[PDB]
Amino acid sequence: GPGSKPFTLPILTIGELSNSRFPVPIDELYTSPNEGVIVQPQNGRSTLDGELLGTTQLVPSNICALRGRINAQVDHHQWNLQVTNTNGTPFDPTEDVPAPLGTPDFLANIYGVTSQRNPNNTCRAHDGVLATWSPKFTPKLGSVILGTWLDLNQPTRFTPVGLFNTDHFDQWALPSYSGRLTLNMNLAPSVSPLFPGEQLLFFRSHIPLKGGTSDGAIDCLLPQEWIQHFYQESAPSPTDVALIRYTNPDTGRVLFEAKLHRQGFITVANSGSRPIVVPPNGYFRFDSWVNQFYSLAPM
Amino acid sequence: GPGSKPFTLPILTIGELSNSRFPVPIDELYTSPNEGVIVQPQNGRSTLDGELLGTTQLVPSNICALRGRINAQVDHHQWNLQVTNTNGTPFDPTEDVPAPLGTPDFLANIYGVTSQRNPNNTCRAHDGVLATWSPKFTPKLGSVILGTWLDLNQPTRFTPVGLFNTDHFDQWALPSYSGRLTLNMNLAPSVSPLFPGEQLLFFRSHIPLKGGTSDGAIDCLLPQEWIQHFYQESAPSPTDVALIRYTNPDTGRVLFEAKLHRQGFITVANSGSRPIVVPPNGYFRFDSWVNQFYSLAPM
Repeated sequence: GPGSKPFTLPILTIGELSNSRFPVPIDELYTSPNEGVIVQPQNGRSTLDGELLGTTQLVPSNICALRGRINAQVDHHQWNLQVTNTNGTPFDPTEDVPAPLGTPDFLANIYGVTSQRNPNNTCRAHDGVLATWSPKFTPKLGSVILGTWLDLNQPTRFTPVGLFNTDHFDQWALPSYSGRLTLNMNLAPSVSPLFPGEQLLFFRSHIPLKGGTSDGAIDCLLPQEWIQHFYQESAPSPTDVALIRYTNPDTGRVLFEAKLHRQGFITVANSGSRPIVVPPNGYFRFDSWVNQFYSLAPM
Repeated sequence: GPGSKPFTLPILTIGELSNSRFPVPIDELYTSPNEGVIVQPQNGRSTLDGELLGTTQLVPSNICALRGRINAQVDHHQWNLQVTNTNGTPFDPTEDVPAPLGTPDFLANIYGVTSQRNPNNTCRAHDGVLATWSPKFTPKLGSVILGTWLDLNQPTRFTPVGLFNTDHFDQWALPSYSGRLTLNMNLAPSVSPLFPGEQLLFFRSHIPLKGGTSDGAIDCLLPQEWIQHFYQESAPSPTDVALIRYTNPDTGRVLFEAKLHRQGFITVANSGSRPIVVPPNGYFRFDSWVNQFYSLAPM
C-alpha cells in the first residue's frame, strides 16, 4: 500500500500472550492507580515503532536469565558469576544499557536453577536463589552472586523459576545494577497516565512462589509478543496515542477501549485496583490514531 | 500490494531465536542424516501459511509445561496430575490433537518445578521429575504423574528446566500420549529430505542436565518465532518449496542457501553430522518460490 507502513497489533488472545518481565504466560489484565509507586520496569519496554528500551530483548526464555562463568567461590553456598550477554558475547559495561539485556528488573529472591556444561559434556545443575537486592548484585559491572544448596570457569546459565520467598520482593523497585552506591543509567522512563480519570492497564502473571503467601504478581506494560511484533514491523507513529479496542471477533462487540501510547504502555478509563476479565477468544484491535486528549469511554 | 500476501521470514539473528521443542534459546544450526531415526516432532510444527500441527502452540513458556490439579498421591514421591490445557481451559480428549498443546514430544526424565497457588494465596513449589516414558504418562487421557523429592485439588503447574538424567532420553522418540498400548493420533507427519544429496537443517539447543554426560541436544525444525510469524501472517504458499539464503546484512554476502518446505522444515545440501556456524548478525532471507527439484549449492 501507499505511504507509511500501517501500524498493527498481532492477533493474539489472552491465552496466547507471554509476560515480558518474567518467562511465564499472561494470566489476566489488571488495572491499578499504583498509589505511591514509581512504575519504571526495564524489561518489556518498546516504542510502538519498534525501538527496544531499558534491558529489553526479544527472546522470551532469556527474560530474567543470566549467563556467564563462575570465577570463584565466596560462604560456600555462594558463587561469583562473571556475566556475559544472554547470547554468549561478553558484556561491555560501557554499552548504553542499564545492565545486560534480560537482567531482572525487580527486587526479589529469585528461585531458579544454575546449570553448567563442560567441553567434555559433563554436566551439573542445582536449584538456588538469585538475590537481586543484594549488594553483590552488580550485573552492570559484570558480576552477580548465585546461591546454591559447581565447576569454576565453565559455561553457566541461571534459569529463573519463580520467587524463593516473599522477602525483599517488590516488583516496582529497580535493582541497583552497579551496586547500592551507584546511579542506574540509560533507564527506560517511568510511566504514568497523563489524562484525568485514567489508569495504567497491565498484563499480569502470578509467578511461582516456593514458600510463603503472595499472589506473586508481575505486571508488564506490553506482552512480549507485542514487543516482538513492533520490532519486526517498525511501523511509524503519526501521533502519540493509538486507539485500541478489545473486541470479541465472533460477536463483533467491543468490550472496552484503551489508549496505546507511543512510548509503549496502555491506559484505560477506570478506577481502583481490579482484575479485568476478557473473553477467551477476544483480542485488542488497533482502530485509529488519536491524540493525548482523546476521552475514553469508562470501562 | 496486489494479489496474495507475500511470504516473509522474521528478521532475527541466531541469538534472537527460541527453540520450539524446549523453552530455551537456540544455540546453533545443526545438520545430520539421522540414520536409523524417524524424525517426527510434535512441537515446533507449522505449515508456511500458518497452520499449526501436532501439539504446537504459540506461547514459548508453555512449551513442555503442564497445568492442572492434583487429585491424589500414588509411592508418596509421586502425584497424579489431572491435566488441563496450558491456558487454563479443561482438556477434551476428543479434540483432534495428539495431546494437550505444549505437551513434551520426546522421551526423557524431565527436571522441573511443580508449583501451586491456593485461593488464599498460600503457595508451594518443589523441584522434581516428569517421566514422559512412564506407563502413567497419559496426557491424551487427561493425566500424568509428577515426581517430587503438595495440596490436593489446587491449581498446579509444572515448569520444565531440563533433563534430570540421561536415562530413557531420546529426543526423536515420541511419548505414548495415551499410554503404551494405545496408538498416537492426529500426529504431525514424519519429515525427511526428498531430494538426493540433501539433509535436514535443525535449530539446536543444548538443554540443562542435572547430572550425567550429554550434549543435551534438542533439535527443532522451525524456531518458535518463525511459527509465531507464520501464524500471524498466514501467507499462501504458491509452491511446495521456498528458497531461503543465509545472508550477512553488512557485507551483503550469502553464506549458504536452503529449501524451506511448505510442511515446515528445512533441507540443505550437506553430508554428515555437524554444527553449522553462522555470523552473529546474519539471518535467513526469503528470496523466491521454487519447486522440489531445485538444486541447492553445496554448503
